Amino acid sequence: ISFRFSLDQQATKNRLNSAVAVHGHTAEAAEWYVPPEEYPKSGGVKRYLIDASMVPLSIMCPSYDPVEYTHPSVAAQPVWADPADPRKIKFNVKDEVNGKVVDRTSCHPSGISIDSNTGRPINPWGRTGMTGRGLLGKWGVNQAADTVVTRWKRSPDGSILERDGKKVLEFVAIQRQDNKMWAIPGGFVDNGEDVALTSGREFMEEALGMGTSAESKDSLAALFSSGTIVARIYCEDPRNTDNAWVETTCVNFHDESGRHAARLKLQGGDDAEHARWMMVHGGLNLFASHRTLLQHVTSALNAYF
Amino acid sequence: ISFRFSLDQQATKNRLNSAVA
Amino acid sequence: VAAKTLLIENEDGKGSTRMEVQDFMKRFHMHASEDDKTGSPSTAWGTLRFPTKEATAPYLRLSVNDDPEDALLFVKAMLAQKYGETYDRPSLILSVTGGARNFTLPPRLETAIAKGLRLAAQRTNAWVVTGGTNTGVMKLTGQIMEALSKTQSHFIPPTIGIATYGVIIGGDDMTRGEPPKIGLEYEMHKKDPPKTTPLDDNHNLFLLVDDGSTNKFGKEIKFRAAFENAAGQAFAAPVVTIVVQGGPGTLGTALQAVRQGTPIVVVDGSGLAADVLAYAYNFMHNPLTRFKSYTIDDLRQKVAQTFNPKSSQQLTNLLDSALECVQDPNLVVVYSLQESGIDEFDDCILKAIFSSQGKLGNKLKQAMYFDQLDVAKRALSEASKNGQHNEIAACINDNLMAAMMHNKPHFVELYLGFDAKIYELKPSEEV
Amino acid sequence: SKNGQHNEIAACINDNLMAAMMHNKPHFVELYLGFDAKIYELKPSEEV
Ligand SMILES: Nc1ncnc2c1ncn2[C@@H]1O[C@H](COP(=O)(O)OP(=O)(O)OC[C@H]2O[C@@H](O)[C@H](O)[C@@H]2O)[C@@H](O)[C@H]1O
Ligand SMILES: Nc1ncnc2c1ncn2[C@@H]1O[C@H](COP(=O)(O)OP(=O)(O)OC[C@H]2O[C@@H](O)[C@H](O)[C@@H]2O)[C@@H](O)[C@H]1O
Ligand SMILES: [Mg+2]
Ligand SMILES: [Mg+2]
Ligand SMILES: [Mg+2]
Repeated sequence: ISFRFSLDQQATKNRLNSAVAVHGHTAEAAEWYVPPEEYPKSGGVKRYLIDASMVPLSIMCPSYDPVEYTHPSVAAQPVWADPADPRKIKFNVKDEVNGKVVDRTSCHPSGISIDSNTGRPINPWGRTGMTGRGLLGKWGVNQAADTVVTRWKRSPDGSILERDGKKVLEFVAIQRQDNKMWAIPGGFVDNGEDVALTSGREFMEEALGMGTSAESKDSLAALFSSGTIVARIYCEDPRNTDNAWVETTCVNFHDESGRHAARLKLQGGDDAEHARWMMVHGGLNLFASHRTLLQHVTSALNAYF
Repeated sequence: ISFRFSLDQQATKNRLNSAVA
Repeated sequence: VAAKTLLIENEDGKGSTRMEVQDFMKRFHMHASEDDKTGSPSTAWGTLRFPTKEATAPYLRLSVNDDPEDALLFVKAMLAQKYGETYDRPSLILSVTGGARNFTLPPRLETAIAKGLRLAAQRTNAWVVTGGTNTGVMKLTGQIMEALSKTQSHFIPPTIGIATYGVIIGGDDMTRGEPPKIGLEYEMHKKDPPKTTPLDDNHNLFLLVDDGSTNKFGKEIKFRAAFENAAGQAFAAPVVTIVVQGGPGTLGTALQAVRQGTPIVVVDGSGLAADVLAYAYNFMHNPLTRFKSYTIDDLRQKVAQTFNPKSSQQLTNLLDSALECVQDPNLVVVYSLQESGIDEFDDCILKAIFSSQGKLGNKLKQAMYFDQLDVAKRALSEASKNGQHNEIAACINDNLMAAMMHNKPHFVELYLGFDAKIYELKPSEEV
Repeated sequence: SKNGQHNEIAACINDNLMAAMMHNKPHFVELYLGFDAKIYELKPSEEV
């Protein structure tokens, strides 16, 4: 019955949308993002609330009065935080701060525009109702790298699990320390380093807890030798403000045989509590735009979603 | 089990190297 | 004819120390109102006498912030006082949860689940933890243990009922009075005004968990799961939750059970919520051909038709909780009553026990209780191939000892064939 | 039994059991009695 079903889906493979006849209107929603009112880890500080039909910069919106708030941790000036006065800094090109290269380029086609009064950058992806840097240490684009390590979801007999006529994937997910919601491992790019090292380093630190196995590590290197950058998109991250926003580069490490994935001893470390292998489907509730990232990896691998 | 394995490999089929980490 | 001092077991687990009842029971709190957090002393503990029942049942009204271990010592202190120091320790904790009112089922299916539960309970001397109220599957389980209680010579296995305080018609009666109440009449038929849910008369103990509210349910779910985990660690016994029918709180109960490491057995075809959980598990894990058409949309439709969440955010949270229950394939075992055989429910319970976290020898002892020679043989062969020789040799002697006590000759041949020296067997107590 | 519809089965189980008694089918009486058919709710075809 399994072979008959498999051959049946192996033989089966002017666009018009007639959904207006059923409902009686169109979709009329681009799925515009508005962050929640209470800023995380700020001790109850709330933004200035705006509706989802007023966010774009093409639209006028004369009643826009955002609040300027910067977190005490960011304001104490660590090594990974940019200076409080954003003057003389050049955006949209690779800029050298203390001899270390920082990307600073956004994937938005229009680019980043510089405010004349204060020199702070303005977010091209819409309004978020809040100025200042907030919890983010760098002005403008915070480049994040996400590591999606995937394997085919297999039964004990060795057969790959199949749902809706497509093969089912499985990815490593970590439970975040701050808000206890599951997410893809990843993090902000450190000074003087690129996305490859950052992605790999965050995966060992968070999912595996390495640092803070020789040949098996070499096996992991074999796992890390075949990665494809699937997307570079803007995050719908709740910590985003008008002067600091997260943009992610997603790196997919797929294990076709499943040998390298089976040698991982999952144990939560750094800013992660627990890590586990989790099935990909459309009803997943993950942090920021990780559902979009999982959609891109299943779209690229022709997997179920 | 052999046929299931054979069909499974018959259906499965920006280069970045992250081994430096 | 009332106890003044009690034997409370020490935290070391080596002996029991004698201490005053008011001294031990001072650590339990009550809430006078919803606003209150620190609370006031409870003073509502004792025994209730029910009509047509010879034995009396102890009751304790405790708070949500109270330690479940303390409640476990309290239960140990009653049993140690009543049955002596060498009372029969539980090798299985059987939690029966589900529908309080919506439990409607055909008699044959009910008879089959009841028969399997009765056999499992009588063979393993299990402690069955259900709800404290006089409705549905809890009342049915109470009837099963009522029939069970007119046998097994002296010892009767406890039927602990943990219920939220505030819904009980005799709540005013247990509040009014002095702290000790030995013989108190419980009137289930009395017309009490702001409450309508009575206690089951066949339950042997009662824990009424209070957080300050009237006519609100589900406040005792987390404490019940924590209490089962505490009991499981203390007596080294696996805890198995069974889901028959059930509402939204049964889903939350299953979520608590899977978060605390307790395995669950969902009886498919026995109800709505069970069908939703079984459907979710079969979609995520089952490799059979008939489950390949399962989708998130049909699951969402099932959640909407079953729970009736009204809003999309409620539906998203219920769907997320249902998908969170069946994330770990080891912790959920689905028994299909309407498809599989009549006598395979104990095999499903045993599969949940073996998939849980526990020592191999205790699981083999548990397998020996259910009379499943093939499961033990397969487990022994798998254990033999995977090395781990020190733990097998460390537990083979007590497993052999348990086999001698419980009259299982096939099991003695099995255990003796796997390098168990006959002269290294050790007694449980110290001479 | 799997497809629900409990009211119609309970409504017709009594006459089916009655027909089984008249036509001498003991295996069928065991079958019909096992599927929640109360023995004391059987009804005659005619009116007395
Ligand atoms: N530019 C920065 N902004 C904020 N915090 C930073 C920065 N650089 C370093 N940090 C430090 O890194 C710590 C958290 O480690 P990360 O792994 O970098 O943080 P995490 O939230 O896990 O990564 C960002 C996650 O958000 C998503 O938008 C994105 O996909 C990524 O997964 C923070 O406590 C902070 O001290
Ligand atoms: N423990 C209870 N006892 C009696 N009635 C209850 C209980 N819990 C809820 N009720 C009320 O009775 C109705 C029937 O409940 P169901 O929807 O059938 O099941 P559910 O609401 O999930 O109750 C499950 C509860 O039972 C216990 O097994 C378990 O502890 C769980 O809390 C519900 O609408 C509810 O208002
Ligand atoms: Mg991270
Ligand atoms: Mg980090
Ligand atoms: Mg990190």
